[PDB]
Amino acid sequence: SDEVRKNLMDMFRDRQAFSEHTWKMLLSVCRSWAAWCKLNNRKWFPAEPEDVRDYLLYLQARGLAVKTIQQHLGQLNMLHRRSGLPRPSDSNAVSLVMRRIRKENVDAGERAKQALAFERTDFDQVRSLMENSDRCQDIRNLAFLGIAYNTLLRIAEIARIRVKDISRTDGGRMLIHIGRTKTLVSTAGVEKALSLGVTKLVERWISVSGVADDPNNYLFCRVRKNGVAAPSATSQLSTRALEGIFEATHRLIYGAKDDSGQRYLAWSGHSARVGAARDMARAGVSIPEIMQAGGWTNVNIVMNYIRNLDSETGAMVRLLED
Amino acid sequence: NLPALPVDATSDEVRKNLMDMFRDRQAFSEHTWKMLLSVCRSWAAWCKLNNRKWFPAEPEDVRDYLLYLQARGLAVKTIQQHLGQLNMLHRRSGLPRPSDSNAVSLVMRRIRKENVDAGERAKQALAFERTDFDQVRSLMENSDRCQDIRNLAFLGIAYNTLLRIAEIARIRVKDISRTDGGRMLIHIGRTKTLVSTAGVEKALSLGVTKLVERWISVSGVADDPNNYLFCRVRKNGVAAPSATSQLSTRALEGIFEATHRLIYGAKDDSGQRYLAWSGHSARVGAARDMARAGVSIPEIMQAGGWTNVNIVMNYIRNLDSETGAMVRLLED
Amino acid sequence: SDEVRKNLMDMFRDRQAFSEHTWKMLLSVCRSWAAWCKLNNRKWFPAEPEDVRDYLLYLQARGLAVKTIQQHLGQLNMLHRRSGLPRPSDSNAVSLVMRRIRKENVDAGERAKQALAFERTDFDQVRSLMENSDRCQDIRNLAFLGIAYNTLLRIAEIARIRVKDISRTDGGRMLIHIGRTKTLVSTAGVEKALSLGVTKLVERWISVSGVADDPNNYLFCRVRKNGVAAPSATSQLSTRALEGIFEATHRLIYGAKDDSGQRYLAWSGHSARVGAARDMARAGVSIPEIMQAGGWTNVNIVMNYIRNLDSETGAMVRLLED
Amino acid sequence: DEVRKNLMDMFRDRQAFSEHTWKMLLSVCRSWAAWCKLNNRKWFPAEPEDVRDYLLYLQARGLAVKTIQQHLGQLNMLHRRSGLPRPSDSNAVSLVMRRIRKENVDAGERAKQALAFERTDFDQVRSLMENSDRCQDIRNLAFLGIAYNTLLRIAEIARIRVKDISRTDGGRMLIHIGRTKTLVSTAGVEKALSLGVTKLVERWISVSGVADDPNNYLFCRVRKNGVAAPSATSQLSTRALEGIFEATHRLIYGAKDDSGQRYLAWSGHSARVGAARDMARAGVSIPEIMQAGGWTNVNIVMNYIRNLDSETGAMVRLLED
DNA sequence: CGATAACTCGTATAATGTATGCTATACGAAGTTATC
DNA sequence: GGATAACTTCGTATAGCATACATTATACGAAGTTATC
DNA sequence: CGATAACTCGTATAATGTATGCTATACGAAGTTATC
DNA sequence: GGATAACTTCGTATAGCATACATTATACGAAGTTATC
Ligand SMILES: [Mg+2]
Ligand SMILES: [Mg+2]
Ligand SMILES: [Mg+2]
Ligand SMILES: [Mg+2]
Ligand SMILES: [Mg+2]
Ligand SMILES: [Mg+2]
Ligand SMILES: [Mg+2]
Ligand SMILES: [Mg+2]
Ligand SMILES: [Mg+2]
Ligand SMILES: [Mg+2]
Repeated sequence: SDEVRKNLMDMFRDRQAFSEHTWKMLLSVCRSWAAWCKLNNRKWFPAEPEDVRDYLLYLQARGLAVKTIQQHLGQLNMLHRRSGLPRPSDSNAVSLVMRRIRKENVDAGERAKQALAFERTDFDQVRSLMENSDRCQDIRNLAFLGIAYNTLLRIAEIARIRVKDISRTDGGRMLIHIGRTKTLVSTAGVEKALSLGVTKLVERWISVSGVADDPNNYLFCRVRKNGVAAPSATSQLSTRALEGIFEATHRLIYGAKDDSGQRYLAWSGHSARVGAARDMARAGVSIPEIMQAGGWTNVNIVMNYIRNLDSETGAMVRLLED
Repeated sequence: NLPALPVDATSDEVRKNLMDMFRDRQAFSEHTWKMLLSVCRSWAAWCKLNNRKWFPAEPEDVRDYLLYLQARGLAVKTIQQHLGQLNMLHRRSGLPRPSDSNAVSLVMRRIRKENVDAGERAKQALAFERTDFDQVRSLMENSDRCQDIRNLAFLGIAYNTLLRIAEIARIRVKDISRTDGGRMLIHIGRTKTLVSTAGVEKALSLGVTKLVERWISVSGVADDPNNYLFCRVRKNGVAAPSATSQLSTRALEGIFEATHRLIYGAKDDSGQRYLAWSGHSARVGAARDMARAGVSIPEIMQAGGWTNVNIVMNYIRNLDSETGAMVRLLED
Repeated sequence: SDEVRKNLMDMFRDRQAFSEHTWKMLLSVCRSWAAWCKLNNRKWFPAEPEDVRDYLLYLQARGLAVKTIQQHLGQLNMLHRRSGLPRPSDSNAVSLVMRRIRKENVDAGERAKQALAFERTDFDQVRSLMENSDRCQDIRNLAFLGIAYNTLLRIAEIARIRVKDISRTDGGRMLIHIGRTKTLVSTAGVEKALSLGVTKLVERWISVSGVADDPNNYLFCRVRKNGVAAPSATSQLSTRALEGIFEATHRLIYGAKDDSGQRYLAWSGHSARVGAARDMARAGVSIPEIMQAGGWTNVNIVMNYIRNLDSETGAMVRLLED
Repeated sequence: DEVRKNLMDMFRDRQAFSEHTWKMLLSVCRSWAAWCKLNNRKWFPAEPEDVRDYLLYLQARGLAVKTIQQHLGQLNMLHRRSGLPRPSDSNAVSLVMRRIRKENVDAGERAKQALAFERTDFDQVRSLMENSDRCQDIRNLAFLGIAYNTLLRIAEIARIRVKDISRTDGGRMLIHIGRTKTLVSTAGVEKALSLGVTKLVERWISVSGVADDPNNYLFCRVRKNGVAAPSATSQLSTRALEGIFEATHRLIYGAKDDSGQRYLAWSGHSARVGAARDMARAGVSIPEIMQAGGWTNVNIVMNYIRNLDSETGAMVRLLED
């Protein structure tokens, strides 16, 4: 149509209104779909119910995850609705097939995974293992971890911290102002406070790295093979890198990741959030305080991130034995 | 399956849509299918008896039927199910849904208000708390009957792990393992959710472990790691392991009913619900014990795989630790 | 329009889908709106936006309260929307004049009032003062005042408690189950617990009134001049009666009220609700607990019912006067 | 066509909005019409495509997301009240606004608040004016005492009159605040001054002689000589009261920076912020803090005390034990 | 110099809040089957 | 050939749990890119 | 049979959340108007 | 006469307060009612 093409360019025009990752994915999915449509001879747009149905069944067949499969379907939906046409999910065949695949895969045993926990226990060990190392890069990494566990911020969030977003409490603790997270985009943002210990781990890095010479410099920067920080206010350390710190720190204590092709074999971006949640639950922290901690507003996820004490567990075991 | 999509009535994209729905019938739980079919039956029967066309449903008839269910004394939650299944049957066949019609919406609201105003209130399982497990145990631990040994292990596990019966019935021998402490660890695979908060694994206490260990020793379920932990035990006191057939949740529910009968006698005369323990009695009782013990809410919800604080608060509302700010203020 | 009359017939057929009070006021406003329309040759339905404007000004002129005028417009709005027709408030004429009337009256000095508090201070007096009486009347009224202050339940709610709705905590405190309230109509309801002391006051009344003969009997009932209680399971004590209990208790300690003709010169139904709100406030109870106490979800009315200390006062004064 | 009729009715019931509202409406409208007649765009009815360009312009001019929101807002009010469809309902506009906000928050744009005028400050300021016979000082030292002690907002301060003052059993002053622009003024009808502040306010009431007439606004103008000019037909302007804050701040820290930054020196809300902050360190419950200053939005008070240590959170506690 | 430490891409998949629609349990009773 | 313990199936009544929706992140091996060694 | 304690009804006005639309402050600067 | 102190009046850039919406409940003085005294 014409109004359709219009609504599309209007979406593309102000494509900044959406996330970079959202577009990265709309595209990725669109190629995948286009490819399949072609190799199967189907009009990829508008997408017809039965075609999106065979297509999802196809992805299921390729052994992809339910979340993965919902993503393509999801993106196809965004493309159509946003353009003014009905959603392929607005059709019985697509909406029902999607339900079916979830149920079928779940039953066959599939289940969503989640970052391996990086809990308090681990932090201490890692700290009493790098606490000294004058190595300018060990200084950095030990601060990252400290901040990641203390604030539960997501990596992409830590990466965007500038030196100017730091302040303090009359008590001497640091306040890192976070402006944009995955769930909030406001000019009011939020303030995450660090403890006396971690605020310390961060101060040492701020000097050693000399990132503080310009308030607009991102807090964390890359350190080259000679051991020299490269402060900057244009380029922030990549999330791929922040994930690396977790992998490296994990390898530094457990060594080579058991080549099994599986994810979460070592710590990663989210390892600190799940870990931190788990540490609060055990500590008896309340539901509202655990939400403030990770910027959540629903008990769920915190619940997913839990399957606490394994061995001699607790709670009912502690209650029964006494 | 369904009553009978009228050759005339049923027509066009509805026979089409209806077909698509059976094509992907795996998109809904079998229990969901059980209730859909029950409601249609129920509605089709009312329709014949009252000379009404059962499909598509006219709003004015669905309203009459809804007031009909109310007069039968059914609960608002039940009435809601019937409307719900009728809405699904319709939406999924491409037609408007009742309750989307002004009359049906207004009558549902009226029925709900009138009913609440008549004193109708939701119920919950009679709790089977720690103090019940102890009494029940002090009595059954001395029995050699294979049945009593099995039933006492079930109770221990039910109370210790807070698992749903459907889940206990699925446990197979190989899903058990030992811990450093010498206590059992039960692993629960295959749920229904991708985010199974329940807990992949549940640890049994030392006491409960001994109880399960004794059932395994006397039933010989260990003869095959694929046997389900719980099986039948017949008239002659002989267990019957199997790896293809698990105990029916009905039977487990029977163990709670029977264990309550053993101690308190036959059930009351009214046809009241929850006059004896059922398959949720342990979960409710455990939540209450943990609360009384001071366990945190997140820690309680984690213990039983809950996700809706509203339900756990429902289970511990009558505890004194939940009386409020005014009571505190008055009693200082 | 066939549709309009069919929508109206639907509503009147299931009028019981709304509060009896909602119906009571709909009818009041309509007749009032019918009278004016006739005395001015105006079509009363569907109402014309320019006429509703006039009518709302006529009410302002009549010197009625901002809320009273909002109620009138409010019903005329409902009548129409529920008809399938647009609402008078959908017109700039009515929309703006309603903001204006409020704005004006507010400046002119009109303020929304609220019940005279019945705080712990008074309950303690009223109790020590009636606590010894053996008169059924006195015994009943003390129990009512006790529940009213302890639970913050609205009179309508209290008037509905049947003896079967009472249970006890393992500790011994009474628990009253409430099914319906101004803002909740469910089969789940909520439980309102009483203090060891108040449960006493209610126990004494139960035994002396004989309402426990039938679990279906309403907890409170009439008490004739002969001092004898007349329990019932069909008729409940009037909310007017409950109001009278507040008025009566307030005369017993302050004699007749002013000749002002003003509302709230004595305690009324809501008196305990605002009173207890205030006491909790002064005790430092948290926002979530103060809300759990009075069935609120936002903070507005709590903040409304507040004005606390005025003499030495506290807050900033205590703070300043080091 | 009928928009004229619509516009008429809006002007007919113009009392339906505050003076400050019409001000921004007219102001924003001028900015709009200007931009248009300089880009050749019918300024009204505004086409979504045009408004979009305009909004992008306000962004390029460097304004805040909040300010941009005000323009779009007033623009909407105009149309809605004229019977026309508001520009926010158009995809183009709603899309740019999402873009602008994300782009700006991402650029580091932060919302600011007044500079805290806490207790310590109220003491310093006093011990440096406490002993002074400067007719002006006496006034300004009292305005601060009240502002801090009552958490009242300047417009309110400016409206107090001797008629509205009374005495407590303890002999403290009790300012009665009436006609507050709100039907549900969940803030209070009476505020009590402390013994200390009562003294200060008294000292000003005599030296100013505003007590000569009851309708006399507690606070008045004071000429370049040291003579209070009481009145009951005109009140000290809010701008002036603001200044009193600025002035007292300059008196202690000098002048501001070149950076046209906002909130470099105390201002109207500086009292509330600090007032809120002190009560918090004391341990005053949120509701008790909220009512003390007439607050009804817990997020606001939470903003004022966010940087306090007592609000650092569960993880900090957990890491320190 | 070339070799290295230390850091853009694309497909795959987790996350984020929650009314309410789907999904369990409740439980009397009919149906089964191996044992008395 | 019964009667019966102990299930299993069934169908309807009700309690309770979890996901569709629309984006927005992370996961991670494999390439590509620089300043150092 | 009265007199009386203790209890329908109709108009008037309060109470229920809260996203966001209206309101108020911020502040440089330009007019004012009595003192210096 | 000229130069200010100390303000007003202003326009616009921003922060923050509270209300529309759709019912649902209470206020309270009167008139009506019914056992009792
Ligand atoms: Mg079923
Ligand atoms: Mg018990
Ligand atoms: Mg049994
Ligand atoms: Mg038994
Ligand atoms: Mg029992
Ligand atoms: Mg309204
Ligand atoms: Mg309608
Ligand atoms: Mg969402
Ligand atoms: Mg039998
Ligand atoms: Mg509401």
